[PDB]
Parts: sequence; C-alpha cells; structure tokens
Amino acid sequence: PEKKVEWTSDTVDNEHMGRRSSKC
Amino acid sequence: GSLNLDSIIGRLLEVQGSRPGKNVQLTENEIRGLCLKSREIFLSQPILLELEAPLKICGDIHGQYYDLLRLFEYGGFPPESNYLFLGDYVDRGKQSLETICLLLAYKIKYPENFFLLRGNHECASINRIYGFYDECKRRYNIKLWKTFTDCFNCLPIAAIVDEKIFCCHGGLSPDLQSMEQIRRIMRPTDVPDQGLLCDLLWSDPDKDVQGWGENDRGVSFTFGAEVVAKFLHKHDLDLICRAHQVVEDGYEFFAKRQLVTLFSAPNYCGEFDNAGAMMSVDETLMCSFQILKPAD
Amino acid sequence: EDVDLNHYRIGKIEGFEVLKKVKTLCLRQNLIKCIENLEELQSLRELDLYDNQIKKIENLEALTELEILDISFNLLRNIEGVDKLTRLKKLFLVNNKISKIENLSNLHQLQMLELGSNRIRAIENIDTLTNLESLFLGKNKITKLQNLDALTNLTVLSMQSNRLTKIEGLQNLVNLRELYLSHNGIEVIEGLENNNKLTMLDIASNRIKKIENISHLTELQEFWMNDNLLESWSDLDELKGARSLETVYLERNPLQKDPQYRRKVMLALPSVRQIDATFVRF
Ligand SMILES: [Fe+3]
Repeated sequence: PEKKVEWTSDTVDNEHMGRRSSKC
Repeated sequence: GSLNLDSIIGRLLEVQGSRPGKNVQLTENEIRGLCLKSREIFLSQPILLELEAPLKICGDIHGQYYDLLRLFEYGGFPPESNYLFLGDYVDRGKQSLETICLLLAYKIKYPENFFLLRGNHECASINRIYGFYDECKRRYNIKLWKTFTDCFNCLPIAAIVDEKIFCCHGGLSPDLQSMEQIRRIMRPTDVPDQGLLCDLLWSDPDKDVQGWGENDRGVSFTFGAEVVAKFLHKHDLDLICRAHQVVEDGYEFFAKRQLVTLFSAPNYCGEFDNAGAMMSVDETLMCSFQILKPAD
Repeated sequence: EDVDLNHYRIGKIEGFEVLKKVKTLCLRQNLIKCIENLEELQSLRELDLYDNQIKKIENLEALTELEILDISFNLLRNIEGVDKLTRLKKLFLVNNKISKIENLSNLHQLQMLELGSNRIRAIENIDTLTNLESLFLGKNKITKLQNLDALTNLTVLSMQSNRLTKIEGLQNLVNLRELYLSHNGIEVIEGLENNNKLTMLDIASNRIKKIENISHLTELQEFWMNDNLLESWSDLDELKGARSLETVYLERNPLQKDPQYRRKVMLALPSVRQIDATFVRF
C-alpha cells in the first residue's frame, strides 16, 4: 500500500505541555 | 586534489570523550579540500533531496562539537545509520570548524547515506551570524571563510522522505505553491532577504498567528497551524520536520503532530537549559525520538 | 602559569588568589555574571571570558600586564574599565550590545581591535590607536567611513555587513593590504587612490555597476565582486595591471549570463588561477 507516518508508544505529545520555545 | 579522508576523520574522532572545548588542528589545505570536494557532491545531487527511510534526522548543532559526537554514539556512527541534518552546524564556541569538517568529511565518505540541508547559519554573509566568520579568521584567515560560503552556497535546501515527510531548516513559505519552485533554484546562490529560499531557512510556526504573520526575527514570516494543514493536504504529506528554534525537550510538536521542531544542541548558550533530540525513522516510516540531555 | 577552565559552569570568579604567577587564564563558557576577585593575579597577560553573561567591564584595573583581553559574546553595552591596561595588544568585544566607540584612548600599543556584531553607528575615538594593524567592525550600523586618518599602520580593514553607501576616507591608510566591504550599498568603486599596497579587495554583494579606478592596484591577488550589477566585459581591462591577480569572484553578476563567461574572464585576466569557487590553472 502507501506508507504512513506513525509514532512509537514511548514518544510524548509535548505540544500542549507548556514546553519552552525560543528563537535562538 | 588528494586528501587523506581517514587521517582527517581520525584526528577529528580522537577528541572524543575529552572535556568540550578541545580542538583538532587540520591543515588549511585539508579544510579547503573538504569544502571543495563536498561542494562537488552537493552539486551532483538534487537541491530537493528525495530520501527513503530508515534514517535519523537531527536539528541544529550550533557548533557544539561535543554534542555532535554524543549524537553519533547514541545514533550510531556513519555508515551504521543514515543521517539527514537540517542545518545550523556553525555558531561560536570556537569548535564550529570541527563540527562542519566532520560532517563534510562524512558527506564525502558516504555521499548517499549522509545528508546535510542548509540552515540560516550557512549564509554567505555576516549580516546575521558572526561566530563562524570570527572563528575562521582567528584560527586561519578570512579567505578560508570565503571558501566555506562557496561550499554553503551549494547545499541542498529541503528533503522529502518517502513522499510523506517534508524537511527543511526554517519552515513554509507563502510563495511555495509547487515543489518545482524549489527544484528550479540554481546553485551556487546566497540566501536572499526575501522570497522562497529565505523563508525555507528562516520562517517559524506560531500558535498565535492565524495563517501568515510577521516574524520577530526581523526576516521572513511566521505561519500557523492552518498553513501547516493546508500544506500537507495540498502535497499529500504527513509531516513537516523542521529545526531552527530552541525547544525544551529537543523536540516539540505543533498542529496536532503535523509539524515537529528538532533541536540537537543541549544547553544552547547555557541559559535556556534545553535537551537535544534526534528523530529516528524506520523502514515503515515510524518515528521515535532519542534524547540527549545536557551534560552540564 | 597557564590555567584553562573552559566550559566548567563556574558561576562566579572565586578563590583565584592561590595562583602565584598565572600568566594566561581561560574562563570561557562558564556562565560568569560579573568580573571580580581578580586583583591578586597581578602577572596575567591574557584573560579570556568568551561567552559568559558579564554585563559591564570592571575590576580589571589591577591587571596592567594584560596584553590580550577577550570579553566576546557577553551582554556588554558600553566600553569602559580598560583605561589602565596600557599594554593591551589585542582586544576582542565580539557580539555584545555596544553602541559607541569610547574609552579606548589609552591603549596606544593596541594592534587589533575587534568590535564585530554590535550596534555601533559611527567610527570615532580611535585616533589614539596609532599601532592598530587589524580593525574589525563588520556587522554594525555604520553609515560612513570616517576618522580613520590616524591608523597609518592599519593593514586589514573589515567593514562588511554595514550601511555604507560610498567608499571614502581611506586616503591615509597607505599600508592597507586587505579591504572587506561586502554586503553594503556601495554603487561606485572609488577613493582607493593611495592604497597601492592592496592585495585583497572585496566589494561583493553591493550595487556596483562598473569596475573602475583600480588600475593602479597592481598588487591585487584576490578581487571579490560576486553579487553586483556588472554588465560590461570591457571593464575587466582595469585589472590587467594586476599581474599577480590569482582569484576573482564575478558569479551572480549579469556577466555570468554570457555563455563565454569563463572564456572571457581568462582572456581578460590571464594571471587568474581561481574563478569563483573553482580553480582554472593548476
Ligand atoms: Fe537557525
């Protein structure tokens, strides 16, 4: 068939976890 | 015309385990040959790379040579794994030469299992970056830096893994309508202050902006989650894999895991106190994250 | 005699009095927040504080044997606290927040001043640095070349990535050998009448339309002029006096659209061994 991007079970969705992000 | 690749790689790997800050003195001709030879390989491969899994994707290095060595021990030294770096190899702490030289050397030794995209730190000016220019003239001369820009001007700009993962240093561009526009960009070229090539190396995502916004960097733009979603649907992609911004855990998702930010330099500057990550993709295109915690 | 604490996370300079005759102290990437507790190390020639968080220069008045001082990649905003280091030969203040050149009047033996990547807007207050051989002011906001007339020993002037619009004020730099003015707004090549010893001239990434007024620069070895607006092949006659011209950069000029581009460069400049990135001879 096609090929789909999946994520392993250990990987955490840190999008809404208030992770800090800076522009260098 | 001839350069002992293994002699160079040996002296570069010889500093492994040392307390970061330790150097490797290559000859001027050795560095120049690394630039020239790798430049021929960059020009002989497309500017929009089409890569297949499995491979390990890394974000910014910012000259942190000792964290690059740690990445290769975790991920496996080339050719044990395939690598795609997303740019920003140079920066300041007087170890940018070792970082770029080892990556260029591996690029020359394994040209179809090791890949380097262009970051905004691989520019052809000192309009926004001074550390690498500063390091070249302090350890050698300004002309050595000019030769590096010749190499930089021929780096590829983006990569698509198995027709599903779009990779670039910065992000999307409001001028990007078709992949053909990226493939038509001719090399050598510098990074403009406006346009597709600039945004591909400079733009950022933003939760706040509804579509396209202005960038607090003073260059390029910011795009939002909606931009990401339209981009993946228009081009039948699953994910945008990008770098360019320091993130806490070395990785950070955006727009319901439709974008990921990678950063492979732990403790950038030493004031944010971030980890480094590295994304591993396997043959069935499944993604796992290995994390490099700051040594100090 | 030599002490190296590069990248040791030390957050305060404490307890360095134990060193009797230390001569070089390296404290880069330590996260230092202030200069202090150094008045005892009275034998130091070199002090290196590259990449910390020092916000002001101070407490250095003691070290009068200092010859090399590097406070780059900190958060400095003004130049001060150096008036006593008279034997300073090299001084690096790269990538700070400095806005004005001041307080260097007493460093008469200074051979190299490096103020790249700052917010300087004019060239001033360096008339006293007679022994200057290398002046680095790239990546600033300078808008005119001025007050350079005292630096008669200067051999390298780096002024790339600024806001210059005219080449001027170089009449007295008679020993100038390397001139870097790439990424500016220069439109005309001029004002180089007295810089006969130039071997390296760089005006790439500007808005220059014609190569002129460099026929006297018979010592040119490298001519970097990529990313300009050159259109006339006859302009290359100006470089025929440079019989040791080895490298020329002309790519991304209109000239390179010519399908005889490489042929025409070699015909005009038979001494050239490198054209843009690639070699020609040997
Ligand atoms: Fe970047």
